[PDB]
Amino acid sequence: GKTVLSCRKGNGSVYQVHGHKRLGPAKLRILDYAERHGYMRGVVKSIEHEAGRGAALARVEFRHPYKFRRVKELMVAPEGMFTGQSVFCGQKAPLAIGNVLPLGQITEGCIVCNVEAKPGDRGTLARASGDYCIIISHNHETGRTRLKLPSGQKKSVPSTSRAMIGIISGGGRIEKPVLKAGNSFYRFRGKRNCWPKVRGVARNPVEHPHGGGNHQHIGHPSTVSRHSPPGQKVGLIAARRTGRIRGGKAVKGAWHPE
Amino acid sequence: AKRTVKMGVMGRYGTRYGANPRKRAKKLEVSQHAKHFCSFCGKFAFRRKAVGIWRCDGCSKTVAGGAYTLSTPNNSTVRSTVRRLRELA
RNA sequence: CACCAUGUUCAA
RNA sequence: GAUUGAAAAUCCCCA
RNA sequence: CAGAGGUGAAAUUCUUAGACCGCACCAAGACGAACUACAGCGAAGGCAUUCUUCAAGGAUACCUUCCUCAAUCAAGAACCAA
RNA sequence: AGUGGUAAUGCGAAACACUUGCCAGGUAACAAAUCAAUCCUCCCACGGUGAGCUUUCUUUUCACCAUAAUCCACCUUGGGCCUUUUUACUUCGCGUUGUUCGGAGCGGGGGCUCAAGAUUGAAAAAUGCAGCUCUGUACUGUCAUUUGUGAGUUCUGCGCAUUAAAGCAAAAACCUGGGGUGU
RNA sequence: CGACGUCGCUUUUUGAUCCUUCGAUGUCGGCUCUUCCUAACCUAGCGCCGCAGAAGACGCUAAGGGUUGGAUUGUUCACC
RNA sequence: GCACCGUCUAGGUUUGGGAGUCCCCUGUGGGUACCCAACCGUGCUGUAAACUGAACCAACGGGAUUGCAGUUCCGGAGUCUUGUUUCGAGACAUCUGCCAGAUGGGGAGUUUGGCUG
RNA sequence: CGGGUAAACGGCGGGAGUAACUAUGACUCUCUUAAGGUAGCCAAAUGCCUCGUCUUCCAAUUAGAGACGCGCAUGAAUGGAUUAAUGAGAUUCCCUCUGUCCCGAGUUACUAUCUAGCGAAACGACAGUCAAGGGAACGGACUUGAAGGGCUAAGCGGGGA
RNA sequence: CCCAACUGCAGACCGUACUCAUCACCGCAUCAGGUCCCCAAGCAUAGAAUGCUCUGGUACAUAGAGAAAGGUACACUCAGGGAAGUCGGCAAAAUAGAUGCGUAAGUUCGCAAGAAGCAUUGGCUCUGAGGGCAAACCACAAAUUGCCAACUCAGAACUGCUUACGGCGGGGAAUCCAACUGUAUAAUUAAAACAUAGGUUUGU
RNA sequence: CACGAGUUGUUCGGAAACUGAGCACAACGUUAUAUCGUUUUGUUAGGAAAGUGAAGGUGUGUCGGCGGGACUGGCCAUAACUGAAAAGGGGCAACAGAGAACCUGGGAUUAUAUUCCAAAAAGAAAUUGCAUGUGGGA
RNA sequence: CGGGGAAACCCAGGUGGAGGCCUGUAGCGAUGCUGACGUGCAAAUCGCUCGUAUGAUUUGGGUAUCGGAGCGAAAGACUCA
Ligand SMILES: NC[C@@H]1O[C@H](O[C@H]2[C@@H](O)[C@H](O[C@@H]3[C@@H](O)[C@H](N)C[C@H](N)[C@H]3O[C@H]3O[C@H](CO)[C@@H](O)[C@H](O)[C@H]3N)O[C@@H]2CO)[C@H](N)[C@@H](O)[C@@H]1O
Ligand SMILES: NC[C@@H]1O[C@H](O[C@H]2[C@@H](O)[C@H](O[C@@H]3[C@@H](O)[C@H](N)C[C@H](N)[C@H]3O[C@H]3O[C@H](CO)[C@@H](O)[C@H](O)[C@H]3N)O[C@@H]2CO)[C@H](N)[C@@H](O)[C@@H]1O
Ligand SMILES: [K+]
Ligand SMILES: [K+]
Ligand SMILES: [K+]
Ligand SMILES: [K+]
Ligand SMILES: [K+]
Ligand SMILES: [K+]
Ligand SMILES: [K+]
Ligand SMILES: [K+]
Ligand SMILES: [K+]
Ligand SMILES: [Mg+2]
Ligand SMILES: [Mg+2]
Ligand SMILES: [Mg+2]
Ligand SMILES: [Mg+2]
Ligand SMILES: [Mg+2]
Ligand SMILES: [Mg+2]
Ligand SMILES: [Mg+2]
Ligand SMILES: [Mg+2]
Ligand SMILES: [Mg+2]
Ligand SMILES: [Mg+2]
Ligand SMILES: [Mg+2]
Ligand SMILES: [Mg+2]
Ligand SMILES: [Mg+2]
Ligand SMILES: [Mg+2]
Ligand SMILES: [Mg+2]
Ligand SMILES: [Mg+2]
Ligand SMILES: [Mg+2]
Ligand SMILES: [Mg+2]
Ligand SMILES: [Mg+2]
Ligand SMILES: [Mg+2]
Ligand SMILES: [Mg+2]
Ligand SMILES: [Mg+2]
Ligand SMILES: [Mg+2]
Ligand SMILES: [Mg+2]
Ligand SMILES: [Mg+2]
Ligand SMILES: [Mg+2]
Ligand SMILES: [Mg+2]
Ligand SMILES: [Mg+2]
Ligand SMILES: [Mg+2]
Ligand SMILES: [Mg+2]
Ligand SMILES: [Mg+2]
Ligand SMILES: [Mg+2]
Ligand SMILES: [Mg+2]
Ligand SMILES: [Mg+2]
Ligand SMILES: [Mg+2]
Ligand SMILES: [Mg+2]
Ligand SMILES: [Mg+2]
Ligand SMILES: [Mg+2]
Ligand SMILES: [Mg+2]
Ligand SMILES: [Mg+2]
Ligand SMILES: [Mg+2]
Ligand SMILES: [Mg+2]
Ligand SMILES: [Mg+2]
Ligand SMILES: [Mg+2]
Ligand SMILES: [Mg+2]
Ligand SMILES: [Mg+2]
Ligand SMILES: [Mg+2]
Ligand SMILES: [Mg+2]
Ligand SMILES: [Mg+2]
Ligand SMILES: [Mg+2]
Ligand SMILES: [Mg+2]
Ligand SMILES: [Mg+2]
Ligand SMILES: [Mg+2]
Ligand SMILES: [Mg+2]
Ligand SMILES: [Mg+2]
Ligand SMILES: [Mg+2]
Ligand SMILES: [Mg+2]
Ligand SMILES: [Mg+2]
Ligand SMILES: [Mg+2]
Ligand SMILES: [Mg+2]
Ligand SMILES: [Mg+2]
Ligand SMILES: [Mg+2]
Ligand SMILES: [Mg+2]
Ligand SMILES: [Mg+2]
Ligand SMILES: [Mg+2]
Ligand SMILES: [Mg+2]
Ligand SMILES: [Mg+2]
Ligand SMILES: [Mg+2]
Ligand SMILES: [Mg+2]
Ligand SMILES: [Mg+2]
Ligand SMILES: [Mg+2]
Ligand SMILES: [Mg+2]
Ligand SMILES: [Mg+2]
Ligand SMILES: [Mg+2]
Ligand SMILES: [Mg+2]
Ligand SMILES: [Mg+2]
Ligand SMILES: [Mg+2]
Ligand SMILES: [Mg+2]
Ligand SMILES: [Mg+2]
Ligand SMILES: [Mg+2]
Ligand SMILES: [Mg+2]
Ligand code: NA
Ligand code: NA
Ligand code: NA
Ligand code: NA
Ligand code: NA
Ligand code: NA
Ligand code: NA
Ligand code: NA
Ligand code: NA
Ligand code: NA
Ligand code: NA
Ligand SMILES: [Zn+2]
Repeated sequence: GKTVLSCRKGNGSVYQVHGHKRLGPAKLRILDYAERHGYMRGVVKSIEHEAGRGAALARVEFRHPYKFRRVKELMVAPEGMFTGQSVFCGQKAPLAIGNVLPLGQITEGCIVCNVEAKPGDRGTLARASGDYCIIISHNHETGRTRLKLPSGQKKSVPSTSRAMIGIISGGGRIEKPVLKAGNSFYRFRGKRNCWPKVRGVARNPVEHPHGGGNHQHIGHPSTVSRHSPPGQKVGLIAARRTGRIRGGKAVKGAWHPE
Repeated sequence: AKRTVKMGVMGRYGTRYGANPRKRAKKLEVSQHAKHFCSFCGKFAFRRKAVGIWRCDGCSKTVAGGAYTLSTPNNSTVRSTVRRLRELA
């Protein structure tokens, strides 16, 4: 046999990110002394689009806390961010859309985005267009905050981890039918080399477990074990269930009783 | 005079892609190409310049909101909630 | 509150 | 013929 | 701790891997009991916890205004439980 | 140790000078279609020089009629802006071929500025080309010495500028300012 | 014409066999074209009949000459 | 047991004490309204709806060598370190090696009788 | 061992009787599965029988179309059915058109053909007229007969298995 | 020491011929194959279609003689019939531009559609229409007066055809398959295969 | 085939001297063995990779100002003691991207020319680097 | 810009220039003749004809990914006949 396509992509090569024309990683500003004790006020200078990202990006200009210069951070703009808006970031920042506050300072039931999974990680959750997290509750005894992630899972994080008030801009993108293969071609131009997609049954058996046969068919069950080696782990990986879901979509992902 | 009975802007696609996919795309396409009210400057001059990016031809303000409309209903709900929670504090 | 289905055609 | 008020029905190639 | 459920009687079902039952909670989606009436409101369909709000609507009151501006209606329009 | 203009913004012979201590912007730096379109090309009229044809026609046919950079001085078109008048939109006006615009300042008057040209000279006839004259010279005197509301042409007007779930490289180098120095 | 039986011929069918060919003999049908065979369809003669005539059956000598156009099917074949 | 290491504060509230409105003309310019203690607070000069200003290379005040300029330091800009850059986790695995097992056509090697009209 | 899961792989029955002519079987009995093929669709690019049967198309149709369904062995994201537009895709008929054909004829350029110059390859046991006979069962050599004067040019595809 | 207008001196290194192809590169070769960029005239015409032409380039690609059969062709024609040929309309024929009229079933309302069909077209001599430019607070037929460029369309009379360059769709009624545009076995398979948007499921 | 000749640049192309998709020296780690890996998401390496230098103190020279060529507050250059500030090593990769100061005329060739032309350079320019003098300031 | 209408809205003329839209060059391909050639011009070419030709478009240079591996809109295609 030969290496399966899913294994080949792990080598990198021609399947890596088309990072040219991207503006750079989008993040909150560094959790410095000013954020931990007071606040830093910035100004939104531009709202920009980056190839491969549905959400709009905001360039926010701050003064350097220690030097005579400016910083010009780049963040994922929440819905409603506008040029000239004042962005407040810190412990003492007021509760308003676009401001960055510690989670412990944000009232329960609020809608947040750009949530730090770890304090100081500069935003790792609720970043894709139209997504948000919901603050469930605060637990001061352990200093944790419970959140509802966009996928539906509930996650506890330290209350010093920051979040941005609002929802990610650009929501509703997936509601418009593509209607053309060419539009998908342009969609994936800025992301990576992963389109078009050839079905495994259309390939030959040398390069895919589903290949071959005098009829186009998978001759074995497509649910494969979690422990299957690469090259054999294709199809529905470790599926707890299959078939059309009826009577309610359960929350996907791993089960965390905590 | 009217040039199409019901297709409207989708008539550039001819007979392709199906009626229902055309209808669903049309609602969002009209919205994304339409002029939207600007709360600043009080004009109907907001136009999209990229997915999620809107610039007002009147006051030149740029606002990040909505893939195909200036503001999504979820954002309106979030705006009221944040204002209410801010008053509560 | 277990289970009760049916009655050939005219005409007295 | 039995019964009936009269009847039904019933009985007495290769490639 | 040994049954529970369900029925005319049963069985499908749940249960020592602790069901049913008991207490205080938590989550989520519906619903707004009794009060509820030959009672109210609405053009009909319909409408029932509280508080804060946004436009209405009828009736009543008037020595206000006005001056026939009305009634009913093919076509046409809007609404319409499940 | 700059200076004028109500303003848009103007002024250069060397104090309007130094700024890689530092800071901030700009140039470099990118983009459809429609419509106008540059240099040049082609075609028409116009007039010279030579050549072709001329039983018969043809005030004819053909060729040519060129001005490189670098500079000086300073009417047309398009854009941005300033000042003035704003009683500019009550059952409105300006403008494009074209999907616009205006009390967040339209139109009218008068101005400032930018971008393309046009024009004036210096360069520059001393050059180039053709014809022709005379005397054996690759000799020598001399004469010729522009019009188009035509058709093309992406230079340009032209971008926060194209379909877009597509939104269209970067840097060196350079420019200007903020501060400070001069003080 | 010929049951029950019985004796043959033919190689225009299939089968049986594996002698020749696996350092290869191009494997279906049609088209085209020539020739040969006779167990004779037509054509030339001749017997015989349950041969009146007409139309036919059977048989003899004879292969000189002739033996088609089309629909469906790749078809040979089949059918119209 | 006692003492030493061991020291200070924005702001908020309430307890004691001392001690200095004026020029020019109704208006303008300049300036004064303090210090300490106790409790809370914990390092705290700015924002509580958001539409785009500017912030550097110290002013100033003290202690020594009237006012002024020099050379020093010290404040302005608190002090300290049984020490960890900070945060999160934490003696488990999200870690490291070994031993042991299960799974494992993802992959390797090999095999897949004979007689035979 | 105990649960879940088919838009996971996949799967989705047989026999007997029965209605006042006859036939047919709404109906009934019985054996049995994890479930016994539902909505649809079809002699379909899926039907062995098969050139199925009916209708239509032609003078004549193993073809085409429309129906029928005992479906050797149709069938639902192993996707079922339908489908305007689109297609160098597979099929049938009609109009137009014609040398495709009845049935062949004439013309042209370049060849072949002849010449000047130039000048190969494949192939080559030896060779090269037939009939029959035997033979390794299909001879150019052998047996017996019949032919055969020698050397050349252009063709041709019977043989040289 | 900083400037302005001059001026004086000095401005190093490598590449530079020729070719870029029906002979200079690759394909064994001066091989009808392959190979990126710039400049691109006149006429007809919608024109970078196609035909011919000034400038530039060229007659280089073995030739001569010359109606045998049979061939090849980026060559034609054929009376009467018209697919009877053939597995099969293969091949060929046919349709043809522009303008006006007219156009069925079906349909996702966009199409189907150039559906199908009918008619006109030359030459010549005229007529009409479509403009630019310039000029003496009321209202004022500059609602006329001159001069002029570049073209198009329409309508008439007369007079022709041998239907006559090039270039340029045949059409209709149905069945099967794939939605469509695309991709794809370089050198026998271009399709119904792959992709596609859409739909669903899984892991996180 | 033989012999003899031809390619002339301050401005044209490249380089000196930009970044791009990328490459991988150092550094570190790995491997029995480096002939392996990391090395642009602002960016090497547990990582001390800056030799550069603002304001100053010390001498020389060029100056403006006062007082009596020199003498002191003040300016600017020249060498030396410190010492603000600068985080992220060294390079390659575009002859179509960025960048780039020259144009015509010619009788100047058998062949090179925006490359050759010499005092009437046929000539007209542009742009560098150092200098002198003139003039204006310090 | 007109024409209807009580209203909601509808009808007609022009302007405009959209499309993995159509005809058709260059370009990029390769259907049929099962044509030519088949010791060829050619170890895949030639002719007519044909697909497409504003896009999932064609192309230069540079750069990146290979040998039980690379790459593949998937033909076991392609990785110097
Ligand atoms: N350290 C060796 C490297 O491990 C990598 O692979 C390792 C990881 O993929 C994987 O590590 C997993 C980790 O994914 C997962 N998130 C957690 C799990 N505990 C780890 O497991 C590993 O680490 C633990 C240490 O406690 C060991 O006990 C265990 O044996 C080991 N398999 O286990 C593999 C074996 O260690 C490389 N693929 C491999 O080539 C290389 O050998
Ligand atoms: N609704 C589903 C139920 O199943 C029934 O199914 C019926 C049929 O579909 C089925 O019969 C089979 C079927 O299994 C199979 N898949 C196809 C076969 N052709 C059918 O056969 C049936 O249908 C054809 C057509 O009319 C008849 O000619 C035939 O006589 C009849 N036996 O079995 C039942 C025969 O009575 C009916 N669809 C319907 O009446 C009933 O409600
Ligand atoms: K092991
Ligand atoms: K295995
Ligand atoms: K089946
Ligand atoms: K098409
Ligand atoms: K013999
Ligand atoms: K002829
Ligand atoms: K319809
Ligand atoms: K394919
Ligand atoms: K491909
Ligand atoms: Mg990458
Ligand atoms: Mg696919
Ligand atoms: Mg395949
Ligand atoms: Mg396999
Ligand atoms: Mg398979
Ligand atoms: Mg399939
Ligand atoms: Mg399948
Ligand atoms: Mg009764
Ligand atoms: Mg109640
Ligand atoms: Mg009424
Ligand atoms: Mg309902
Ligand atoms: Mg720009
Ligand atoms: Mg660029
Ligand atoms: Mg107005
Ligand atoms: Mg343009
Ligand atoms: Mg017998
Ligand atoms: Mg044998
Ligand atoms: Mg053999
Ligand atoms: Mg042999
Ligand atoms: Mg043979
Ligand atoms: Mg005989
Ligand atoms: Mg005979
Ligand atoms: Mg004979
Ligand atoms: Mg720690
Ligand atoms: Mg194996
Ligand atoms: Mg054997
Ligand atoms: Mg009976
Ligand atoms: Mg059942
Ligand atoms: Mg069937
Ligand atoms: Mg069939
Ligand atoms: Mg037929
Ligand atoms: Mg049928
Ligand atoms: Mg199913
Ligand atoms: Mg199937
Ligand atoms: Mg096709
Ligand atoms: Mg031999
Ligand atoms: Mg013989
Ligand atoms: Mg022999
Ligand atoms: Mg032969
Ligand atoms: Mg040269
Ligand atoms: Mg040269
Ligand atoms: Mg060339
Ligand atoms: Mg060649
Ligand atoms: Mg070679
Ligand atoms: Mg013309
Ligand atoms: Mg041409
Ligand atoms: Mg032409
Ligand atoms: Mg030649
Ligand atoms: Mg030749
Ligand atoms: Mg004929
Ligand atoms: Mg006919
Ligand atoms: Mg036929
Ligand atoms: Mg026939
Ligand atoms: Mg026939
Ligand atoms: Mg046939
Ligand atoms: Mg044909
Ligand atoms: Mg119709
Ligand atoms: Mg298709
Ligand atoms: Mg289909
Ligand atoms: Mg196409
Ligand atoms: Mg296609
Ligand atoms: Mg092939
Ligand atoms: Mg093929
Ligand atoms: Mg092919
Ligand atoms: Mg030589
Ligand atoms: Mg790079
Ligand atoms: Mg990296
Ligand atoms: Mg590091
Ligand atoms: Mg370089
Ligand atoms: Mg360049
Ligand atoms: Mg240069
Ligand atoms: Mg010249
Ligand atoms: Mg000359
Ligand atoms: Mg030359
Ligand atoms: Mg197209
Ligand atoms: Mg096309
Ligand atoms: Mg190519
Ligand atoms: Mg052939
Ligand atoms: Mg041949
Ligand atoms: Mg031949
Ligand atoms: Mg295969
Ligand atoms: Na199977
Ligand atoms: Na319990
Ligand atoms: Na004005
Ligand atoms: Na044999
Ligand atoms: Na006879
Ligand atoms: Na049957
Ligand atoms: Na024999
Ligand atoms: Na030589
Ligand atoms: Na010179
Ligand atoms: Na080409
Ligand atoms: Na590898
Ligand atoms: Zn606005």
